[PDB]
Amino acid sequence: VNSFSGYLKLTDNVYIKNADIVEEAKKVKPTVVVNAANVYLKHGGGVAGALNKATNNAMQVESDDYIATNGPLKVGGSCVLSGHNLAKHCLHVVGPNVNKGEDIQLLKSAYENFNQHEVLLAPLLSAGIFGADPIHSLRVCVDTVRTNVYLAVFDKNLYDKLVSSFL
Ligand SMILES: O=C(O)Cc1ccc(CNC(=O)c2ccnc3ccsc23)cc1
Repeated sequence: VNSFSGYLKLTDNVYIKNADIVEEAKKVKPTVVVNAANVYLKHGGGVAGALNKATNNAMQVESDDYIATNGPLKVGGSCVLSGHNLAKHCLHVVGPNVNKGEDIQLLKSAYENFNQHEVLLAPLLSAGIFGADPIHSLRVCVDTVRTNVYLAVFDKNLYDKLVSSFL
């Protein structure tokens, strides 16, 4: 038993809710919240900008030190950093950005990072401003992630569409 509430169960291990991932993280304080990161960990907008804003920019300060030491992530890759006031840890995962021409097949590689964590609160990778089809992203999630994932979908209209079209 865990503390996530109000989720619809899609499969053995995937759950979904219409929620703002920032407020969901603030209440649950999960072990892992996933950020929709880019390779530079520049958290300017979308999920990343909202998560970073909720940390009062501490996420960005930590991220800048990470990049200065390690260089950029790979598309499809990830790193574990602090969750600040939102979670124990933040798993920064880089899905392909269709608005940058990145290969959508890298979406499966991105979701594989979730398997290193037993339970996660996460957004749909490559959705929103990353320009992928959220329905495809949900399918890849279900077919790739084997650990327990609680998906937060900010847009109520989108949430209803993902549920109604789920196979
Ligand atoms: O919700 C988030 O977590 C981030 C986010 C993703 C997408 C949109 C735009 N809406 C849609 O793409 C959309 C809305 C309703 N039906 C469909 C069907 C195929 S796409 C689609 C806004 C926010």
